[PDB]
Amino acid sequence: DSTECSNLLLQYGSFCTQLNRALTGIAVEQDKNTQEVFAQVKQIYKTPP
Amino acid sequence: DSTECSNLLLQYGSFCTQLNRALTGIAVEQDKNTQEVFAQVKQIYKTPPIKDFGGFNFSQILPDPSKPSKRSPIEDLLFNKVTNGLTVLPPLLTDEMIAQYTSALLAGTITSGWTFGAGP
Amino acid sequence: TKCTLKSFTVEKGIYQTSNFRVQPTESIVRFPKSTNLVKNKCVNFNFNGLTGTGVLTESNKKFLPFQQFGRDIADTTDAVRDPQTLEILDITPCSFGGVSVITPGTNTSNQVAVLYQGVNCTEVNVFQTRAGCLIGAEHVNNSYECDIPIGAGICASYQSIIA
Amino acid sequence: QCVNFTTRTQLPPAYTNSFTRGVYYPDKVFRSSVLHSTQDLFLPFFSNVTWFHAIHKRFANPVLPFNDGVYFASTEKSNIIRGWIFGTTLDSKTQSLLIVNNATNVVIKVCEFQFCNDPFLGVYYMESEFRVYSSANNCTFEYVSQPFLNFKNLREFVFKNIDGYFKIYSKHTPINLVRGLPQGFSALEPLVDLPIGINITRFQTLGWTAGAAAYYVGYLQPRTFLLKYNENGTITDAVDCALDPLSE
Amino acid sequence: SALGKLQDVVNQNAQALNTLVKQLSSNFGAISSVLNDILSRLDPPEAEVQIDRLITGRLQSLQTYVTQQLIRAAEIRASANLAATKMSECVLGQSKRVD
Amino acid sequence: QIDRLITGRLQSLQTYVTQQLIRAAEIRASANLAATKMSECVLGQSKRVD
Ligand SMILES: *[C@@H]1O[C@H](CO)[C@@H](O[C@@H]2O[C@H](CO)[C@@H](O)[C@H](O)[C@H]2NC(C)=O)[C@H](O)[C@H]1NC(C)=O
Ligand SMILES: *[C@@H]1O[C@H](CO)[C@@H](O[C@@H]2O[C@H](CO)[C@@H](O)[C@H](O)[C@H]2NC(C)=O)[C@H](O)[C@H]1NC(C)=O
Ligand SMILES: *[C@@H]1O[C@H](CO)[C@@H](O)[C@H](O)[C@H]1NC(C)=O
Ligand SMILES: *[C@@H]1O[C@H](CO)[C@@H](O)[C@H](O)[C@H]1NC(C)=O
Ligand SMILES: *[C@@H]1O[C@H](CO)[C@@H](O)[C@H](O)[C@H]1NC(C)=O
Ligand SMILES: *[C@@H]1O[C@H](CO)[C@@H](O)[C@H](O)[C@H]1NC(C)=O
Ligand SMILES: *[C@@H]1O[C@H](CO)[C@@H](O)[C@H](O)[C@H]1NC(C)=O
Repeated sequence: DSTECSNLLLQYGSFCTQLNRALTGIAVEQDKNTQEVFAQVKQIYKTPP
Repeated sequence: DSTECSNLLLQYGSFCTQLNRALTGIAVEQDKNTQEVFAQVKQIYKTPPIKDFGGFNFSQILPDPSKPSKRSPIEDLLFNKVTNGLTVLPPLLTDEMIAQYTSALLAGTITSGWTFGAGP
Repeated sequence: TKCTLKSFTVEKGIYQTSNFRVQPTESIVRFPKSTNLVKNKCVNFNFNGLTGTGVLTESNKKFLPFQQFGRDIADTTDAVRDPQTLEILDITPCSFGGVSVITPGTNTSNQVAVLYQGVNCTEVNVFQTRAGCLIGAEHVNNSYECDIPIGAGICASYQSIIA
Repeated sequence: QCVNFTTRTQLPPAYTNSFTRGVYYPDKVFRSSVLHSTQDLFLPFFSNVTWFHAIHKRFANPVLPFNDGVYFASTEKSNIIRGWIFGTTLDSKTQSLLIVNNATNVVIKVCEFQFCNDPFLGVYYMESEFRVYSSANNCTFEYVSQPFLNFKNLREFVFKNIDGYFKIYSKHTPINLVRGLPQGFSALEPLVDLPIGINITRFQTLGWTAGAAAYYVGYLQPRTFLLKYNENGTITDAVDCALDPLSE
Repeated sequence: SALGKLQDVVNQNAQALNTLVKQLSSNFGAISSVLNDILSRLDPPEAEVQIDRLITGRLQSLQTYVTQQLIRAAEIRASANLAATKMSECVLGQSKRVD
Repeated sequence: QIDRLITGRLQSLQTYVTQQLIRAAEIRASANLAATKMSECVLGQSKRVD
């Protein structure tokens, strides 16, 4: 919550945007991985009673 | 172009050599990838002039003679639908040569099936 | 190439060894004294306190009367207005390029060719390729297998060095 | 000479919507076909802009704060609005800024004017009446320039004072709307930069009959805008980065 | 959105280049991001410190760019190996592998 | 002092993101392998040995 620290951090540019974008890419990649592995059928089949 | 900056940068050693070597490795790796994907045949096969394939139509995937780029209509649509010390190196294989490789693969798989991939 | 590779024997191939920079020749200091403007050359420009190094060419961009300098997407100054005469000049960066040496094995020959990447041949057996300017290789109309890759469909081989 | 106006009619000042007005060029740099994000003192979109009238008997000359900057809009016909007063105490104790546009030229003076309570100009039915200040002792800056100027004319101005620099931005628009601000976008070109270097916290707008005129006062806040530059280098659209989540 | 994968790769590479060029505008705690301004405004004992701050910031930016370039190169190499496998097994022969 | 703390924490965060990206590449390769096994072993009978 330090305003002075954030003001000094703004001098370094878009490092924070790069790190957030990379983490967001990893986070969506995990969901894409789960879709690729498990969501390969569009019909929900059920066993007979 | 600052001489003093370069003199101070020389104190840090061979970081620049490492970065240039890594970028060079990536740049040659892209050409190696293109060779591995497209240059799998050493014979440039061509389709016969008469397109008598028993009713099968391949006009949308064979190269168009009317186009100067010698691309297929599908390939032409694909090319239309894709839009301070930095340099961009051109790829080793140009787009027309990659299209020629795909044309050779298409001609081989149409006229010869899978036989051309395993031998003559 | 021997210096870069740290070896006295160089294997056949292309090796990026150095860089070329078209060095600045004159200084043009135009404020609203005014040193005589020089175009189409790599000069150090100082226009109304904005300084840099570049080639000043004619521009087709129609500026609004209050605007003086021009920036691209990447916030680099690529257009400027001359203060003396209200004309628009494009600032093209001075040519820089990788210098690559194309050679066969030292067991075979000591002949080399130089590729200036992304540099036109008028700004440096001289041949113009899409990759850059190639000096020391004789261009032939025949097509062979690729021995030393140059780029943009161009390859080099030893038979003298041909491209 | 000073004259008290004692025939006014009491009425509260009005308020209206800013819409997408008040955008000015942040710098003198040409940009073409690009989207540029800038953080500067801007007027917020769809904000509450104060509306003052001059109609007959309304003559709205109150004392307004300046704060960080002032956006001044004018729905004007027949040239009643003539200038502005800037300062802190508006007397001889401090140093004040005078901007006037009479029948010939635009005059900017930085002096310690002993201002009247109701400074004004006059047109006889020719200009033969001027009652703004009673004295001017210490003058540091003078600048004489060209004349800047149903409601037919729209005048937009932006006044800012940063680092001793007074930035005035202007835009002139032909309109045919009867009562309010038209809905649209128009980027304000920079008009003048004055090295006045004085403290400004209060400002003033400059029997008898009042001509039909209306003006609007808005206040600037530090915020980010996304500006769109076309192929001709003209700002054609803007986005307020802190207005709503869609524009954010 | 049919060709999103190639446009995604092009956009990522262009965005990395734009970020790398944009990082030159940052001073990284120095008084200015322009080397000429520092060399013309300060004496060499303190200009050396300011240039050192600019050098370490730009070197960190360049190393970061090379690091994500290498990671993307590994991803593209894996995709290209997959594409070569599909070219060998689907185009040059008939594959019994499901999907 | 704040600048020293900022550069240390930024170096730590960049390092963490770097190993996160490397582990993401490894997990993506494993997930691609798992999708291949799901397609070829579960949805069909595979002639591939082991
Ligand atoms: C193969 O398919 C192509 C395209 O699907 C056919 O070309 C069409 O021919 C008709 C009549 O000549 C034209 O009206 C269409 O405009 C053509 N389409 C295109 C895209 O050019 C072609 O005739 C088919 N048969 C053969 C033997 O090539
Ligand atoms: C017009 O009215 C204003 C406001 O009443 C007058 O200003 C006053 O001047 C007297 C001078 O003795 C002061 O004592 C008051 O304090 C002032 N009032 C304010 C609100 O500042 C002004 O003098 C009048 N003009 C003329 C020409 O008489
Ligand atoms: C503007 O402010 C006035 C009072 O200052 C208030 O009555 C009015 O509702 C406000 N309008 C908007 C749109 O906020
Ligand atoms: C306008 O003001 C200037 C400066 O006070 C003065 O010289 C000029 O005569 C004025 N014009 C008229 C028409 O009074
Ligand atoms: C301002 O004017 C007063 C009287 O007119 C004078 O005493 C004072 O010295 C002046 N100050 C300056 C800075 O000129
Ligand atoms: C400007 O004036 C206001 C009130 O008159 C005061 O609070 C402020 O400190 C002044 N600023 C400067 C820089 O003199
Ligand atoms: C830009 O200017 C050209 C003339 O140079 C004009 O034809 C075109 O319509 C203009 N575009 C816009 C968006 O104003």
